[PDB]
Amino acid sequence: MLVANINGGFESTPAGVVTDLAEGVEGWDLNVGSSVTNPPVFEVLETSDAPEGNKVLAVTVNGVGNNPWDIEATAFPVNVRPGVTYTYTIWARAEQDGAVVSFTVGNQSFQEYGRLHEQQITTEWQPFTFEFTVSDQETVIRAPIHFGYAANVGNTIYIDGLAIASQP
Repeated sequence: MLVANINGGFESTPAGVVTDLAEGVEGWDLNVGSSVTNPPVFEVLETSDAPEGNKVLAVTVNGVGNNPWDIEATAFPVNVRPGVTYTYTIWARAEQDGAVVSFTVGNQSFQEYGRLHEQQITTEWQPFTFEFTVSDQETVIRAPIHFGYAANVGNTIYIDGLAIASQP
């Protein structure tokens, strides 16, 4: 069953620590700015507890910066349709409860459609979703997930489930 978001949950990604977030997970790309004063850990893990499939991105956040955008993991590429409405669902889970993460969507024009960031996360997988439709005419989009906050510090954040598809 194809879909808009590809490997948005590291499902088609083989476990193994990442060496280049930009060219690590095809469904998920990461990017750190000078704000990241501390080096975060980007690595994929395979667990049966995974929310979607059995692969996720286990990150070890432990040191925020002077900006609310130190570690950022976006998902892409995604495929949508002009006029049709798509769905957005994702699952977050950190080794320790009390972790915050941000999951938003937007195309290359920065045009964001859905928006759900600034939320606490338990030590398990939380199913968060919503509905939206191509605002303008972007056949491809990507949900930029934010990371690098004190509420997510001293805790490993595992992300998996970022998928974009409509319902029958």
